[PDB]
Amino acid sequence: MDVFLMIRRHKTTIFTDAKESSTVFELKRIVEGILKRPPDEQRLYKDDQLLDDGKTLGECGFTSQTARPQAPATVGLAFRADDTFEALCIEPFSSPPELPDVM
Amino acid sequence: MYVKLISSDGHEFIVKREHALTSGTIKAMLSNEVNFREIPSHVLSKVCMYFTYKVRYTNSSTEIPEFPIAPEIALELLMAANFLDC
Amino acid sequence: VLRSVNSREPSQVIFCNRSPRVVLPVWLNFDGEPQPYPTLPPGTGRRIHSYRGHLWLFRDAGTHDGLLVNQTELFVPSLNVDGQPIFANITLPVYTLKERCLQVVRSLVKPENYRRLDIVRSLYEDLEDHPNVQKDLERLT
Ligand SMILES: CC(=O)N[C@@H](Cc1ccccc1)C(=O)N[C@H](C(=O)N1C[C@H](O)C[C@H]1C(=O)NCc1ccc(-c2scnc2C)cc1)C(C)(C)C
Repeated sequence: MDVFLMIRRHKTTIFTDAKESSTVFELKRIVEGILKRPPDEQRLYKDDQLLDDGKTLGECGFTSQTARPQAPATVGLAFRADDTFEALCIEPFSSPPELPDVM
Repeated sequence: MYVKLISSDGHEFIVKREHALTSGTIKAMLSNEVNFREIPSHVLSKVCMYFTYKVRYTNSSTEIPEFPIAPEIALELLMAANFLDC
Repeated sequence: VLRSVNSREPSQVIFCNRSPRVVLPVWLNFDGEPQPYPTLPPGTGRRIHSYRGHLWLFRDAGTHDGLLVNQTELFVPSLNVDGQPIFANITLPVYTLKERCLQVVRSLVKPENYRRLDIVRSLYEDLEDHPNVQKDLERLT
């Protein structure tokens, strides 16, 4: 079953899908293909939880019924700057305006 | 193959090329990064979700859920969809 | 053009509302006039008696947004094989992002106020041009 994801770091957001049965490491390989940084230089997170390479996305709570096309689940990303890993940091999206009166 | 769509506040959304070609406007701007000076991230993120939704549920027998739009973003989203022709 | 044929050959049908909308079935009568039938709440079904060669289409009962029946616009009951009813599966289409936005805006702004919204005139017109069965009958013709 497909899960639909947003992989987020700083002001970058990747929209992609993966199998529930695929692994965290395999998701790093996908990020590698896009952002050109190897898996050993990536940490992936569900909220503040560091995800282990050998776990399946399903095990880590990304399921086909919650990680939906129209409402994808967020996976946090942090890169290793040279020696040590930066802290997970995801820039929020902008804020919508106040509802007008007429609405 | 992916393209980068950049919001007016500098958010970089990386989505599959074929998904982004849902918008004829984006096709033209490509024909592989596009800046959108009038589309903020809270709108453009939703547009990307729309692409994913459309591609997934077009020509599909499995029942179709409603594409959700918060009241707060509906106006700006309308304006983006009109510009993007999607 | 789009009118039911007066066949007299009965046909049992299950109207199955697999959409989140309240649904309005519309029968095109023998003169091509749309004739509204009782609504179906979201997720519900009705066993109904119709006839072969009769034309139906389905709409959101509140807003008249177009719905699909068995993946197309129109439904014509056919011959029942071995006494089994014909299924009419009513579903949401995949709306364009624009039409979906227009739906949500329409559902929040009273028509009198469309002029107050800060948008290009052409979107005012788009909002005001509500989904309408008569219009679609001309579009299908
Ligand atoms: C005068 C007559 O009975 N004519 C037959 C044809 C016929 C049959 C026998 C002999 C001669 C002619 C005929 O075509 N009838 C038509 C008829 O019965 N119709 C038109 C459509 O095919 C549906 C059917 C009909 O009204 N069926 C009753 C019905 C009642 C409710 C509902 C619905 S729809 C959503 N919920 C419900 C409960 C759906 C169907 C009417 C009476 C509307 C003209």
